[PDB]
Amino acid sequence: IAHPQAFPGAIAAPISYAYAVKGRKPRFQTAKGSVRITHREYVSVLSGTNGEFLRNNGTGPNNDFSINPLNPFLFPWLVNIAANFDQYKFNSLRFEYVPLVNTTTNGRVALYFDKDSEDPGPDDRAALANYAHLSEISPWAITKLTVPTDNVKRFISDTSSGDPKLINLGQFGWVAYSGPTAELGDIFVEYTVDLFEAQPTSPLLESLFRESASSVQTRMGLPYFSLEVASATDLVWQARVPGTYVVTIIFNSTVGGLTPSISGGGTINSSFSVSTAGSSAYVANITIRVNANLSLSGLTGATNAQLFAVRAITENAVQVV
Amino acid sequence: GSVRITHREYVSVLSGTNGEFLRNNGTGPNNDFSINPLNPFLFPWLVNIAANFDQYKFNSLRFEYVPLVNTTTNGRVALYFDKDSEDPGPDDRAALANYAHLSEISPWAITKLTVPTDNVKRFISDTSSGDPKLINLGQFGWVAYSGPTAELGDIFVEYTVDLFEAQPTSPLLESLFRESASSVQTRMGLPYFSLEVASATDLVWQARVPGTYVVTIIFNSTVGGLTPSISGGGTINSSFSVSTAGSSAYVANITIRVNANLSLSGLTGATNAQLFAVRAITENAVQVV
Amino acid sequence: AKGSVRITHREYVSVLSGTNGEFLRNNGTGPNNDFSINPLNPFLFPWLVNIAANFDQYKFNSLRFEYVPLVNTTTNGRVALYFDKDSEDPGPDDRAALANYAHLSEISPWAITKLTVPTDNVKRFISDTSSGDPKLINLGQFGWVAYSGPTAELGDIFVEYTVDLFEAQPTSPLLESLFRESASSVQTRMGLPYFSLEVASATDLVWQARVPGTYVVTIIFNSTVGGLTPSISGGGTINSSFSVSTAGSSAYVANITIRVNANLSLSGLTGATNAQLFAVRAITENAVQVV
Amino acid sequence: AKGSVRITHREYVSVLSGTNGEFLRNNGTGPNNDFSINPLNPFLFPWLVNIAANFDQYKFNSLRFEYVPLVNTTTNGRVALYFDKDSEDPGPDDRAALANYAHLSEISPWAITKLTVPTDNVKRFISDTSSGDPKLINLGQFGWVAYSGPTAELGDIFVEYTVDLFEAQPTSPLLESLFRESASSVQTRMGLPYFSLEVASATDLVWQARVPGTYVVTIIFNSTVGGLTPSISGGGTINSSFSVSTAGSSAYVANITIRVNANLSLSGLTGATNAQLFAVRAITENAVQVV
Amino acid sequence: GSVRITHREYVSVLSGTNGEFLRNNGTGPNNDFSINPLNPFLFPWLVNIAANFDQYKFNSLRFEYVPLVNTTTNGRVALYFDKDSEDPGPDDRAALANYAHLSEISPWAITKLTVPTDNVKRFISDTSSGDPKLINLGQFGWVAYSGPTAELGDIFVEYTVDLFEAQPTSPLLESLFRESASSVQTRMGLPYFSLEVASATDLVWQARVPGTYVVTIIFNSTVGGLTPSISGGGTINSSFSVSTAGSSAYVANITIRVNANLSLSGLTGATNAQLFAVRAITENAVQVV
Amino acid sequence: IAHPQAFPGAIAAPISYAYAVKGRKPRFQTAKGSVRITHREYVSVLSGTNGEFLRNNGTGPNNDFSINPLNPFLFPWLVNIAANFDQYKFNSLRFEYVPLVNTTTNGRVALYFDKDSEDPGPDDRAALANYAHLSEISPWAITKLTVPTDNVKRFISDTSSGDPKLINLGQFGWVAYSGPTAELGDIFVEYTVDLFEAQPTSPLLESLFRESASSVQTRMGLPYFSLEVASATDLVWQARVPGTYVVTIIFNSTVGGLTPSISGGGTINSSFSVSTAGSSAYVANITIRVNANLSLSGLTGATNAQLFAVRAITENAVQVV
Ligand SMILES: [Ca+2]
Ligand SMILES: [Ca+2]
Ligand SMILES: [Ca+2]
Ligand SMILES: [Ca+2]
Ligand SMILES: [Ca+2]
Ligand SMILES: [Ca+2]
Ligand SMILES: [Zn+2]
Repeated sequence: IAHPQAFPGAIAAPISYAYAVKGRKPRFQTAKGSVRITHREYVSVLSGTNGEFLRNNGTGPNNDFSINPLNPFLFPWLVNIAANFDQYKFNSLRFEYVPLVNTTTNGRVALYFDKDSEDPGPDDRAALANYAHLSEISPWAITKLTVPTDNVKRFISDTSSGDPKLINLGQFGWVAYSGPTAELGDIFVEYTVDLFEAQPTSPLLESLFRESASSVQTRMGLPYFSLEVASATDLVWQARVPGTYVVTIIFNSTVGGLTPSISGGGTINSSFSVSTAGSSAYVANITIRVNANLSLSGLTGATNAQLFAVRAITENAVQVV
Repeated sequence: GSVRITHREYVSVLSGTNGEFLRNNGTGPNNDFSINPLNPFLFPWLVNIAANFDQYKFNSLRFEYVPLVNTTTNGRVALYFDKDSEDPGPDDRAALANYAHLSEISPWAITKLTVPTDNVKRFISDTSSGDPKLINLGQFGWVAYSGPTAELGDIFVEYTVDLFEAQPTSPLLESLFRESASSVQTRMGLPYFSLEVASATDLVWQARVPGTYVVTIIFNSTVGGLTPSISGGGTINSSFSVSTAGSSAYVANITIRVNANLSLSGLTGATNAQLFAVRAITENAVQVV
Repeated sequence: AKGSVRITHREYVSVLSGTNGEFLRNNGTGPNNDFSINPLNPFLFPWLVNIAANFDQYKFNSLRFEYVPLVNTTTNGRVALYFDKDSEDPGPDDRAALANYAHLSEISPWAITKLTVPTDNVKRFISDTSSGDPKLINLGQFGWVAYSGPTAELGDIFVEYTVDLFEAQPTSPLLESLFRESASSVQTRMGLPYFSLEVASATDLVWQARVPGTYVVTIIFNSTVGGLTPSISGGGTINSSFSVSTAGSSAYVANITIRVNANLSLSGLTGATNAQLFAVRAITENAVQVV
Repeated sequence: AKGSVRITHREYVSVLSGTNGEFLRNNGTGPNNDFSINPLNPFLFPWLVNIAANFDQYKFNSLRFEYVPLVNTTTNGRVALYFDKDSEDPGPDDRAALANYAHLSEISPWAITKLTVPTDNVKRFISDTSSGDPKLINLGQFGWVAYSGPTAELGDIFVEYTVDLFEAQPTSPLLESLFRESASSVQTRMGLPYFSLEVASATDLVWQARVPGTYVVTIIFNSTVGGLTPSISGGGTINSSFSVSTAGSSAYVANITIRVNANLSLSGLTGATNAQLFAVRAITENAVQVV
Repeated sequence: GSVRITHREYVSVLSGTNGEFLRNNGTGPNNDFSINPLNPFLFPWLVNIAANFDQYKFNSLRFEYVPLVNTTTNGRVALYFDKDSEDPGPDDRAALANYAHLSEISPWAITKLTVPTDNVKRFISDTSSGDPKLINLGQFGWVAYSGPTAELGDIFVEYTVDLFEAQPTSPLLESLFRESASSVQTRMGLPYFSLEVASATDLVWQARVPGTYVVTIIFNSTVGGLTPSISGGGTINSSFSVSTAGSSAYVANITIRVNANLSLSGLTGATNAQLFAVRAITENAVQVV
Repeated sequence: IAHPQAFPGAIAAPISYAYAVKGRKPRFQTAKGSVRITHREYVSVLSGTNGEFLRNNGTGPNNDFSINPLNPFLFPWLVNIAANFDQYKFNSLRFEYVPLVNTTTNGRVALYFDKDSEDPGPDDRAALANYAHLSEISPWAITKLTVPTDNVKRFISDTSSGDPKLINLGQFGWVAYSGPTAELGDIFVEYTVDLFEAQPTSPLLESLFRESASSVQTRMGLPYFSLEVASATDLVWQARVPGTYVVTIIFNSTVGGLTPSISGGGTINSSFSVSTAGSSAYVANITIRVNANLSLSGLTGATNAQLFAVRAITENAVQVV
């Protein structure tokens, strides 16, 4: 109470803001035709690096900042339920940013939304302003971006099922420019979805395959991992969704073996490999963070690689060698 | 909220050749003729505004034909519209008639084609991007048969659109690049020019969209040298070149009015080439030489 | 009316910056000409310009500039936004002048403030802010000052507005053609004033960037061999580059992401005379790919 | 509307058949592509197709599939009709999957049941069910299963509906052109998918019939003499036949009454490469009469 | 108070030349075509009345094209209007279409262009005087492309104006003078004629505004002598000359119908020249000789 | 809202105060006999230097901290109006200090007023306390000093028109001791004046003249500039009122030329000089700040100097050389 040597109308700067977030139970109810879920999930931490215009942290705006739900990155918990249904319609959708940082911090954090599910980046701070659905604040403050929800059922689907403009509501994205190099705030999402048409459960595994020589890569299932380097010397996959996985990787080298590592944040808990001839196989129980890499290095004449990833817990350990 | 534009602009010159059922001037029912505000072929003017938005909805849409040709001209021009953006197009003059939305007249007379507007927002997008059935209101086309072989008339589009949801401006230039050697070519921005031939000997680009441009062509040659020429309805107004071994650069202010090619042909041992094109005017003249 | 389109939007003006122990009006830019409210002015309205290039007349219904801090809470000093109805009057030189402006707003750099300029009821022409009498074509002048603070980027200035545009016309050029000579001094410019010409020697060519953003530049000139010396004497990033230089003829194309008010320099020139700049606005994936 | 025609009708889908001690979804056909509800799909809508070939868009107002037993009252087992909104999702593999479908109907083979699929309010395109994104063009997917029964024809499945069609266009081809090579592997198809190509060897040519009915087929290919070996490896009747075969060039035309999902086989081939099928639908009095 | 005139009068003949996108007959979008009552180019009749007033406001404004040419003529004529009095004009036929106010037809047919009148009084003034954006409603223009090379049609202006505030009559003659040597030339009054060449050898003036005039040309020669000739659509009806050393005088009653020049050509060693022009009729014939 | 681990009665220190100042339109109205103006103008920035007892910034308390109005330093805008009148009477008069600085700053800023228009300085912090009209605060705070207004018309006049005690209401002044070396706050003045007796407009130029040998210097007009050094080698004038001027300087040296510069904050925009014999003349278009110097150096045997200063804008540039 009571602030020194001040006239009213003054605005007084504190040194830091604490906002307190508590756990939130989900609400289900059936609107006669639809099941309706309200819940709050954790999107991602929002970081910036110094002297960079850092868009979506590292990453950049791709196809798993697409709203559909069914999207492990945006809706970790909801994915499981949504797999049991054929189509969805968002009622309310809000992204909320809770500062991680004190008010001497400085810089800008901004949240944006665009209806073009596969809208490219805002290229710089000036472009970033042109969005219709934008929130720009100091990193030490709190804010929230409300996404306009339309009134049309679209299919619940992984981003590898025809035109993303048909299945996804839009795209979420953030930017941090100026400012320090740090983790600036939490990004939560509050939502209310209606799910329609119960069906037999969609699979929640990932199947990412490349050839070599044809140069195309094909993905089915959820985008847990992404393929970043082709090569015949190296194979690197990148974690898009933090968590523990049991990944199975099979490929065609010409003899030699492989050298696995986790560049970035992550640990390998249980390796097993068998590599020879023109066939190699590596199955592992990894825990990994967003934008970390699982690299298979020291390869020699490697074409044709396929990855199978499923969510597990650390204790689903590989036991042979 | 939304903005609403009402305007009339230039589509293309409608030509026919003798003894030939000739659709879309010989291009065939391409991707060029899909109705979408980011498509500079039908909307050279609108595209500047559409670049700033995400969605569109047409409220009114007409195409118009105004004769360049005189009253003793034989023949037929027809304007049509199919709701299916990737409709094949008609083969004979009898199939041409089955369209719901058609206008046939003598080539020396005016006619309008009124296309049915629906009530669904679709995405403003480059026509070779999303599912054409999802993003385009449909395709527009024309046919000219029973002689002669001339540039028959001008075609205008007249519309009223609502544009929704502002976004950062989609690029209003073209960046078309090819190697040579990998046979792949990537286009960025509006499809003003296409790349037609890429040999070590010659380099030609076809102008799809009529108007005045500033172009920057840069390529990897060896010894190089080059010779600019506009094949057809075109004109170089201001020219600049610099050509040595390894790399050469051409900068020009040109005006194209039909599918005219511009050719860089004196080339010896060339590979990578890139085109930059942007809608300009004649007083944006190159002046260095 | 129904040749009348009406736009409501919020876009990016500029970054408000200060230098330590200086007044610094408009980031030190100076010539209060590219701060005239016409729109059309790609400095104030970088998003509206693509639309207004297609029209002859404009009327603002509401117009408001907004300052959002980039700087932290312990920062000292003061930023100020002002507006004069006379787009031709010179800026404020001292703080005493700044305070007499009828439409002024000042707050400490870590806080948010805004300025609402008053709109009248007259249609004016969308034109160059150099294409005739300022008082006939511009609603007025905008500007900012930052004093007694540190030397840094203090905040972003946005503009929010609702305009009516009238009378569709063929598009004004959305690119820049900037020509110079040598042998003369004449410096004719055509199109938007994205870049300006600081000096054209025979040793060096310097273009200063009046408008933040990503571009694709084509610069062409007459020297006597040499050339290759490109650099950004400000905050920017030559994201893609192509050069070719021989005798009395050389050419440079590049995909720079210039910003605030940076700089473009061609250093190793030797015996240069004629020169010309071609600027268009692009993203980065419009990247040059030949070398 | 008045480019809008509205049709109400009941036509023949297919015969529902089972094999003893098997699951047997869609008679064992497999590729859940020719069971997409577009209409246009000559499997589901063999009567509507002649109309819908003249239009660009469709909207279903009511749609219902009906099972009428062909089998007697002591027959054991169970038939099941299902519908998924996602025309692209794979079929049910086990009975457990079958049961989770929201729109499902199961009854013993000697009884009558029916399934009412729910119609929405959106216009979609009449197209190939291979001419682009399934979810954009198809209302959904239909399918059936017959388990724990005998191995026989259990019943007829009819579809009853009321559609609006919109936008008259020039007619989509009501015939089939199916080409193959040798020397290659490319197998381009054009028109309705009446027949499919199982194998093109050099010894044998086998076309499987996806659509029950009476046809007039023209098959043409390149061998090195031989040819004459026509047969129906299913339920059907070559009602009329004409053959001619010499060197690298032979040709077969015939008025088959193929059905359920029968087969067409050219056996005695020798050194065959290119081949092409031409299918049109006809009666039987369209009988070939030259030999 | 105010007066209100409704009238129709002659603007200019609209011509095209073959294989050429030809605007405003070749003059280019000049100062001539600014819409203002004191501008004898668009308002040869109104100008007599406007001379007596200070301000004007158009209530109605249309331009009209009536074909001089027959039905087998190919081509295009377009009438346009831009609100910006100093609009550059269109470069190609595609930019031409972007105007809000345009009319394109076959050259053998009638067409009208209705220009939007606003509600602001502006000053009646000579068009090269005040800021063109302040004093002119806008510019009118025309283009003719796709052949042939003829005088295609007549152009009329039809309007209704309110004129405000009477003033002493602005001069209804021209006084164009040049020296020679100083390169400066001063015009006074209506811009009927322009001075095109001023050498010691020859002296030509171009008639901008169609009609019949009486002209008085006087110049400083040395020994002099002179030869009158009208280059193009023109005619001398009545001629008088007196030419000695030091100074000579020409008085003529002429009729001009397009941009025709009249040439005084036999000159030897000439400098200062002045032209006096006034709208007359044929029976105002010169009779002394 | 809500402060951590606190009992009521606590006083909580923020880290900085933002006060927001907006533009203020002037109000005119006639009290039957007088015109009455209410407005807010910018006096000066208030700075202190470290380890100094800094009184009136550099300067020191002279005759242009005198209240009269008619005083360019105290009333930039009002001067123009006041020139059209013969006498004035202040109704309300308040000086307001708005902090420029955060609350870790420390030191003291003080505002004082004294009726003796030509009261000398407070000599030290102890003397500064003895004023009756004083406000002492921390530099990070806001405050205002209300000047007692009497009820007597006095003449509107520049400080060079007889006894300053007759024409000026009093003297304003400030002090900053202890504390850092920085610009601490803005000083605004809010006022309501009555102006009486319309007359033909008083001149608003400056005429400052010195001789040499007589040693006296005489000023007419406004105190924009002041003469600081006599000399025969140098002439330095000092800006008392920030702004752009067209200054004309004429003097008697013995041949030689002159070397102009602006020591302190300021730039010269357009010079012209002609210097010879026993006469020299320099006219310039300068922009200058408070307490900067316009020096004419490299002089040689210089007696007798006169300055003419008028306010201009930068574009009134001298065009000859
Ligand atoms: Ca977008
Ligand atoms: Ca079609
Ligand atoms: Ca002013
Ligand atoms: Ca499914
Ligand atoms: Ca214009
Ligand atoms: Ca005292
Ligand atoms: Zn508090």
